[PDB]
Amino acid sequence: KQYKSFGAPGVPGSHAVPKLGNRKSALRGRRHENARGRRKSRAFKVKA
Amino acid sequence: TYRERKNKGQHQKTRKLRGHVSHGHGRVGKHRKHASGRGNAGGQHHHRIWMDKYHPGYFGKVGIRRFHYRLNPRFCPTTSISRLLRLVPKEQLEACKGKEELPVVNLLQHGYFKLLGTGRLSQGVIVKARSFSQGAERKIKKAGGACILVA
Amino acid sequence: AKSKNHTNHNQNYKDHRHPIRLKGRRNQISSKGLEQKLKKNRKKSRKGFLTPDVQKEIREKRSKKGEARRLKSYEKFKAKLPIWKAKHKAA
Amino acid sequence: VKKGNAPVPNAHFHKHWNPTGSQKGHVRCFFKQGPQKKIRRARRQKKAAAVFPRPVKGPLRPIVHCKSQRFNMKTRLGRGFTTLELKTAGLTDRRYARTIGISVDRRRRNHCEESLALNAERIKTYLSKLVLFPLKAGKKLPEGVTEEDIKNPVQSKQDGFPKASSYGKNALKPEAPRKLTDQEKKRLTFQFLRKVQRDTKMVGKRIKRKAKKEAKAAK
RNA sequence: CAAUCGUGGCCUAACGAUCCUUUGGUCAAGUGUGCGAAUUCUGGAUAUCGAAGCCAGAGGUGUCAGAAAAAUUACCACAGGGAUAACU
RNA sequence: GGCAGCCAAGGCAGAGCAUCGUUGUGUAGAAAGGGCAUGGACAACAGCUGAUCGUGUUGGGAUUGAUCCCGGCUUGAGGCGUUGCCCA
RNA sequence: UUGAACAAUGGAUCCUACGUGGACCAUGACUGGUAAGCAGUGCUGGUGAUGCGGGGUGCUCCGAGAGCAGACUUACAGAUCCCGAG
RNA sequence: GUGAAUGGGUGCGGACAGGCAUGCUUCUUUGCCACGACAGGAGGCUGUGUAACAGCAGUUCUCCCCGUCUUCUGAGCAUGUU
RNA sequence: GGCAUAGGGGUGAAAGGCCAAUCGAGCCACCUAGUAGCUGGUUCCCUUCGAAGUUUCCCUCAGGAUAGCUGGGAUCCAAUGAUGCAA
RNA sequence: UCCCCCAGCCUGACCCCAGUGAGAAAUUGGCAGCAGAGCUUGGCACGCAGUGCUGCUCUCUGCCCGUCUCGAAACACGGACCAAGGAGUCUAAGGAGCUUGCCAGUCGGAUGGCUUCCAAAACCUUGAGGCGUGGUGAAGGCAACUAUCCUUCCAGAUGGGGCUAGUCUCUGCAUGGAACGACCGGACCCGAAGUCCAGUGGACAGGGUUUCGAGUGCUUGCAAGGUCCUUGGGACCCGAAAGGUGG
RNA sequence: GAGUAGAGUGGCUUGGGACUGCAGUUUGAAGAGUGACGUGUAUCCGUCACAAGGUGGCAUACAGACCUGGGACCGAUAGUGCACAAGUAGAGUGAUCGAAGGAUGCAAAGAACUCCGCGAAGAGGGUUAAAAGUCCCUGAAGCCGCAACAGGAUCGGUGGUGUGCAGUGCUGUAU
RNA sequence: ACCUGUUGUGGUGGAUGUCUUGGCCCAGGUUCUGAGGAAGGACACAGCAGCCUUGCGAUACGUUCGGUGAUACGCAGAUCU
Repeated sequence: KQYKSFGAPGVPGSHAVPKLGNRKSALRGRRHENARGRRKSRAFKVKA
Repeated sequence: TYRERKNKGQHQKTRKLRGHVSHGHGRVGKHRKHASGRGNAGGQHHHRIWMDKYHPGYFGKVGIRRFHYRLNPRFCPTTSISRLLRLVPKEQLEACKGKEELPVVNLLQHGYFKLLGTGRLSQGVIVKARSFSQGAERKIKKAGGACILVA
Repeated sequence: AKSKNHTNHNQNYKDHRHPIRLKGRRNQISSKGLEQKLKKNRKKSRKGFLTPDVQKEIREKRSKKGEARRLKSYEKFKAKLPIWKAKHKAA
Repeated sequence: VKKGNAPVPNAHFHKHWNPTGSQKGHVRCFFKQGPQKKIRRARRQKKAAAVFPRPVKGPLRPIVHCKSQRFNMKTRLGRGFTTLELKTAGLTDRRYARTIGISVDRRRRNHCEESLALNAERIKTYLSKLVLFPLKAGKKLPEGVTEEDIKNPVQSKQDGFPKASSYGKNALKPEAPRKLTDQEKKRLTFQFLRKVQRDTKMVGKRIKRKAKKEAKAAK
């Protein structure tokens, strides 16, 4: 679970799990860190 | 050994910095309180790069918001077909191998509501649960057993 | 007040502290970006690939094809060889 | 803010939680836990000695299934028996039930026969394990009481019955291996689930369809 | 004719984030000359009621990686600064 | 780093022992490199102390150094120290 | 002729805590300016962070780089005396 | 219209090089049948060793020719061999 | 002499004067250890490694975040001389 | 530039004869069989050798520290003297290493059982539950193929069997890269053919894509401690001019 | 259970979002029902409860003050501002501010008597294990007096270096 | 003589060491005031007493009574076995 987070999520190509301390959203649509830079709807999405 | 002989110190680096004037924080750029903001200050102005690079999906709003989100009616621990035959006393697994009878697996007894269909099944068993995937149903039906919807 | 903004002074030194290398030089490069017809054709080719044993017996059959001619002509030449050697003696 | 990759702080300590010179603080330290454990134990045994020849808890509580879909199968104790369970057990006077040590709850009803039967047989094993002392010490003496049950009144620590959870932890016990039934062979459980879920979604559509059908029937 | 060429301007400038609003789409309807093919408003349903959602545009931040913004102090003050003027 | 030719030594496997080789500047900064030192808890020293503790003062010795040990004198206990570890 | 030379205790894979983000000096490589111990740049090296020998003295020149000592020898540069060396 | 010095990119091989045979493909090609059918002759030939080429070994041999049957597209990816 | 007018308030033939040596908002206690990208200080020894004043974005230009340089922990491998003779 | 005749210079290897020679190493705490670098002289009390300390003298030197700064001896700041105090701390959450225990589990000191002070300790598994075992979609929701075993490829740690100081096959961990004819969820396109039924006509199903996921491909987990840190807190220590409430 | 619940509107409050709760004002029910069912509305159905009256012990909080038990706490510049005649002395018209300050000895045995002096002292002589002398456990540094010894113009300095000369220790020491 | 130094000694000074009828902290219990006069504030009150006292009120460092059982004390002074 550390190796999965290694790197930066906001770097295109790096599919790093964002570091979420203790915050596990219940609504997976209204999740933490999923809007601006995670959907091209919000002006850009981090590249794959 | 010799390394084990050194069960020493409680604040090693702080007590080691005694005698050095800047205390490990530099002479040019002092250690001054809040030189960049308090908390997540500046996420869009002077920590814009940091927020973009380490937390992309920050700064937005997405999805249907659900007032009074009940989670007990959504609670549904899942298991898999690979973890079924572990839940049968292998005396039954042995006395039912080629014969027609199939042992009964009650997932609610162990705390699983849905059954997911990953993992192969060796012999048909009867699985009582609250939900099944169509993959789990397909694998159980082909192995010979049956899925049962149970309250 | 008024600063001295831009400079490229110590930059080669910092840049050459550690060797300037390409990170992945032996690593393969992704197929993403490769032309779609070539990617589809690689997929379908590999799908159609025969197995090594079938290929071995195919190559064996191909070798055996022209064998009755080859063995016959070779044994004829091998029979005519000692006459050639005894003629080469007389030199 | 970190010069790294650590998550977004989300610290939640902005409102004078700290007992400093200017503030009283919002801190409660539970240093009494150790002493209060012993104090609770001591007052519990003082309760026992006070209401001595009776259960230390004292009222028989019913067994009810925990509430939601998540805890359906888990059983636990209730607040009191329903008057239907009392009438089925043989008690028609709630106040007398209470005085002999059965707890009543008129708010509760039986939404099913299983709870009724379970708590009825619970009350019936009670009232048989029960030794009533007679009033005024020498008048009438009930059945079963043998004149030395009164000489030897023993205060049990837990109420004879098994654990409360041991009533769902018995319904959650599968059967022996069995043969399949031909309906269990033909039935498609996933198709059934998807069907009964599409049912609640196609309601107004399954009215507009009928309306169109009958309009075309007219025409 | 075709090979081709063409998803703007021969090429190098000619422009814009979250949140919000708006429109289009989704949905819903319609077609379907018989079948389907579906986002939500949570106790169960209905309603071209309304609202929400997702997707694509648009309404603008020119200080153009994007606060919502007038002066004066010779009545003045503070933290500093020889990173910076007035005297040598 | 005992299954060693013998003694002497070493004998705590991130230790120690033997041989050889390399290299020694340093602000900010660092060391899961190594130590000196202070208050107290848990333990060990059958530790020291009215045949004079501790403090202090003056000489001496040890140490790269932090610092350590001792003699003299003051002083006289309403005592002190060494080792491991833990809490500051 | 293992198909150029020389060198090479090295290549790959990562994680992670900091300081720094005022610079300055030197050179036909220069730009603004009459010029400046001015302002702004380029390559490289230095100063900052660096002591030591010489330049009388000097943060930047010339030599050379710094554990504690002994012997020899030199660099830059020096030998009227101050001051070692005609 | 020329054009240095100083510079910049790339390459300089395995003992993974290089060569050879074969396979697959919906991609490409007119280029398939075909992983098919048929097939003659000449030959001190070929290799190691040598400027004396002597000598020594014979491996589905060398050449017409990687032939003919209208005559057999490439590319990419693999299977073997050396 | 008595009494009245109190702090954003009083009073003033007006000087922003005067309201207990205090006034362009008295003093007193508390919030309050207010905040400070700014100034000053930051306590033992040895050994070893060892920089930057440059990039981008910022109501940014005395500050930050971001690369770069700087330390440490490593992982997969690689590489790593030394028998006087006689027995 | 090559060849011939006559000759010639320097030099290598070998054959023959004479002369000549036999090569390196050998104390390094000592004993082991050899091998083996030390020895002599003069002087010194019951003074000599060495070594510190204080003061003074002589040779060579020797600017005043801390700090900010490109630059401090600075005519830049603090500094008259001494003593005692004096500044990176604790806490919630978290990050990345390291240690320890257990393992598809782990932890469970909310609470419950016990037993003059110690003991508010220690011990116990009554324990919900936390984290993990599944992810994906806004949502409606759905949910990781594979019947002897085994995803593929390149590099690669071990190991096996032959073989040979040439050297062939099998195994293929970890890690990195690529792939997937794989699969789960979402988004497209052509369709919805086909099978089926807990039958209100509903459930899936097929073939294609420059598709996305913080996806799976033999679950890399939990807890405690420790180190360096982060953010909220007085927050390393001191420091405003200010703002407010009541007098 | 009526100016109530609710509604328009305004304002505070809340995570409560076409408004969680509260409050003003206008309005103001049903009771042949009402309220809540976390998206405003209309239409159907269902579940739960019965507001606008009241009592009500338990588990709970407890930095004060009193009664207790403890402590890896501080140890007189620390710990409360106060270890003590401390909210005292003192300051301010006042609201208020607010210190410094512990230790003789085992026992007062608290210094008899003598000389000198006006006297305090001083010189003797005593108590005592000791003056430990009501300044009283110890008594550091800084600073000062005195005596002895060594020097004394010069940043030609403090300090360093290598000797020397005086004074002064220490260690070893053959026959 | 003055200065500088080094010792010895004597002063000034109150650091150190050791302790403590004090604080601080945690746990438990109680919270028990008042118009029948509280909390606070004055003025009084002792043979020699100014201060202090969670002493006391013209009955004034104390009155009745109980428990104890020969002191109290800085001086004296009569009560007390």
